Amino acid sequence: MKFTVEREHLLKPLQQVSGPLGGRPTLPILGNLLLQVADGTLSLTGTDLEMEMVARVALVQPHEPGATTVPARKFFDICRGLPEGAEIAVQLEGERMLVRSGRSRFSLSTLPAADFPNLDDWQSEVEFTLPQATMKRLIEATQFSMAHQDVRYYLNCMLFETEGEELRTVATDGHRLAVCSMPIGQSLPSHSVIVPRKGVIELMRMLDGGDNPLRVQIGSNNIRAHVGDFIFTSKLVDGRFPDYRRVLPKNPDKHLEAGCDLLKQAFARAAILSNEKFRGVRLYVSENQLKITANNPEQEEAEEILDVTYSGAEMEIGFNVSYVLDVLNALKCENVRMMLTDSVSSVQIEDAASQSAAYVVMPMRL
Amino acid sequence: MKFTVEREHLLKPLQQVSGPLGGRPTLPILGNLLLQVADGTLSLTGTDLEMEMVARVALVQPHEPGATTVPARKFFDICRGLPEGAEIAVQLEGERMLVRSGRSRFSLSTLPAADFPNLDDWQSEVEFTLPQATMKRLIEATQFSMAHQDVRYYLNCMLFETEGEELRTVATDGHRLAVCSMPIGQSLPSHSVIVPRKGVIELMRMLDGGDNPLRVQIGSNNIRAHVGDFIFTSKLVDGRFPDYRRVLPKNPDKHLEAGCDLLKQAFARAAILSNEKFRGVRLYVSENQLKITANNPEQEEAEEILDVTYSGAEMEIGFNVSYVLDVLNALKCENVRMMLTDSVSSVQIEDAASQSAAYVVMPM
Repeated sequence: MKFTVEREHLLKPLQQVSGPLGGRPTLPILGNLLLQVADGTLSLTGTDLEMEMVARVALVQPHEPGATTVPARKFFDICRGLPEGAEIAVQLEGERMLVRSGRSRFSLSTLPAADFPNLDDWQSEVEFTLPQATMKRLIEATQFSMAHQDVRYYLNCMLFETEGEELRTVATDGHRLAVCSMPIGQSLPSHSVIVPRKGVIELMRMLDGGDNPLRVQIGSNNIRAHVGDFIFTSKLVDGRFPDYRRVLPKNPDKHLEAGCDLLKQAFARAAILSNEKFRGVRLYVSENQLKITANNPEQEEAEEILDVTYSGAEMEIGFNVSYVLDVLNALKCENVRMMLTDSVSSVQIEDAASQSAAYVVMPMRL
Repeated sequence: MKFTVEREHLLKPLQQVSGPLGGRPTLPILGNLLLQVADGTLSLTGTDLEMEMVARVALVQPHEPGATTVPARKFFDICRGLPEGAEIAVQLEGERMLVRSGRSRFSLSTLPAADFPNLDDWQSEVEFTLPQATMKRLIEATQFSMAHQDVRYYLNCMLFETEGEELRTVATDGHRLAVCSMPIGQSLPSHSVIVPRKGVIELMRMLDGGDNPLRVQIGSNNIRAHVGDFIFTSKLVDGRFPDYRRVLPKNPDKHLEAGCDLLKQAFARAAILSNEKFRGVRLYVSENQLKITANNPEQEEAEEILDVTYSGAEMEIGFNVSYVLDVLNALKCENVRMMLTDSVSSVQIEDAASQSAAYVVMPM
C-alpha cells in the first residue's frame, strides 16, 4: 500500500474519521483507522461499533492499491505536526507503515485490515436530499434542549420526524422543549426516528457550511448521511419519544414582543440574584410594559422594567431564567415573541419574524 | 454612604480588585469588597489575607462619606451586565446596598466594614520604577519554570532580585531553570525576595501594557506594585532559593544555532513516538547538522534531521522533550543558541540574539 498526498487534503478527512473513536476501546484495532487505496481513491474509516465515519480523498499522484490499519491519534498528530502544504508519502514495509515528508521519518505499528469491524448490511426505507444549511438550522435550533445522562435514555437523544414536505427535529429534557420544522420540497412518508447524542454531534460536525447537498437514508435501525466526500452512519435508538403536540400551549393568544438583546440582558442581570438551584424569576405584564423580579434565600432582590409591545389582559407568570436565557441565546434575532396564556400555563417563545422554531418553558409559582 | 458613577469608570477597578478571589469563601467577608467614600474618592479593597488589591476612583458627582462591604462577584457581574454608558447610583439602606441604573434596581447583602481585615503594616526598604513592558517580559520569560506543587514551597514561587542596574527573575523546579535580567537605568542595592505564585499572577494581570510606569517597593516581608490608581501588595516567602550562578554550565563551549520554530516543531513531532512515561528524545550533533530520534516500547520510531550551524566535536545527548519544548515556546524569537558541554551535563539555551534570558535543562 502506497500513496502520497498534501497535508491539508488529509487533515479534514482525518478530523471527521477520528470523531467516532471511543476513549477506552474494547478491541485494540478500535484505536486504529482503516486505510484503503483502491481505484484512484484513498478511503479512511473510523468506528466505535455503533457509528462509523468514512472519508474519501482523490489520488492525483502515483499510488499502489492495498489496505492496513494505523493508530488514529499518532497518525493524526504526525500529519497535523508537519508544516503547512507538506507532501506526505506513506508506504507499507512489512508490519510497519512508513510516513515520510522532507527529512522527517516515522515508523508506525499496524494491525491487519482483515480484522477491522464491519457494520451489518441494512436497507433504506425513507430518503430525501436537502441543503446542508437546513439540517444545521434544525440541529442548532434544538440540540441545547436534549437531556444529559437522564435514566430516561430517549431524552438524551434528538427525534427526527418527516411529515408532508417537512423535516422536523424535537429535543426535550423532560422540563423544557425545543422544536424546529423546515419545508424541504419533497413529499415524504410520515416517519419518526431517535438519534443518540453522539450521532447528532457527529452529523452536525460533518456539515462544513458549503454547497454540497446532504442526502439522508433512514432504515429500521440505522440512519446514514452523505455529504461531498464524507459518509456517516449511526444506529438509531428504540423507544417512545414524547409528543411535542401535547406540550405546546393550546391557545397562547397574549403576545409580548420585545427586542431580543434588550430582553436577554434584563433576564441576565435579574438572574444574578435568583435562586442558585431553582432559578425562578417573575414577570408582571401590562400595557406595553414588562417588569421582571428575582430574589434569593439571602433576601437580595433584582427588578428590571422595560418597554415592550403588549396589549393583552394584565397578568403575572414565573419561570426558570436559565431555560429562558438558553432560548434567547439560541434565537439570535432582532425581536422575540412570548406567547402567554395565564399564570398556571406554559409559555411558548419564538423569533417574532419566524415560526420555524418554537420553545416551551413551564410556569413556576413564586 | 452614597455615590453615583459612570459604569465605564467603575468597571476596570472592580475587575482588578475582584478578579483574584479564589481561596475560601468559608470566611465570608473574604468574598466581599470593602467600599469607602472618603474625600471625593471611592476606594475599593479586596484581600485573601496574603495579598491585597486597592483601586481608587475619583468621585465627580455628589456623594456622602461612609463605608460598607458587598459581595465582589455579584457586584462585578451586575455592573458588567449593565449597558455601555450606564450611570450607577449606589446608596446604603439599613443593611442592604441599593444599586440603581436606568430602570434596573438591585438590593445586595452587606457585611460591616468594621469586620473587614486590617492589611498589615510594614516598611519599604528598596524602591525603583520601570516600564510595564519590562515587568511583563521578566515574568513571561521565567514563569513556566516554577515548580507546581513542590514540597520545597519556595520552588513554587519566583525570585525577584536587584543587582547593579538590573531587575532579575529566577524560577526553577529542580530539573530545569529560567533566569532573565533587564537593565532599568537606576543604581540598585543588591536584594533578593521570593514571591508566591498567586502574587506573580496578580503582578501580570495588573499590567495594561500602556504608558503608566510601574512603581515597586520591597520590605522585609512584603512587595508592593503601584500602576495608575491601582495598588497590589503581597506577602513574601521564606526559604533559601537556589543560586542560579551555580546552575549555569561553567564552560559550554560547543555552540549550536538553529531556527526556534523549526527546532520546536521537530521536537514536537519526534515526541509523538517517545515513551509516554519518560518522554525521552536523543540528539545527535555533528558538523552543521542535528539529528533528533525517539522510540517507544512498541518499537515505533521517529527521526528528524535539520540543518544547523555547528562547528566542533560530535556528541550525543538525551532530554525530557517537554522541558525543551517549554523553553522554545517561551523564546518568542527567530534563532536559538544551544550551548553544550558533554553527554552527562546540562545544556544552556538562549535567544541567539540576546543574552538577557538563559535556560538550563538537565540531560536524561
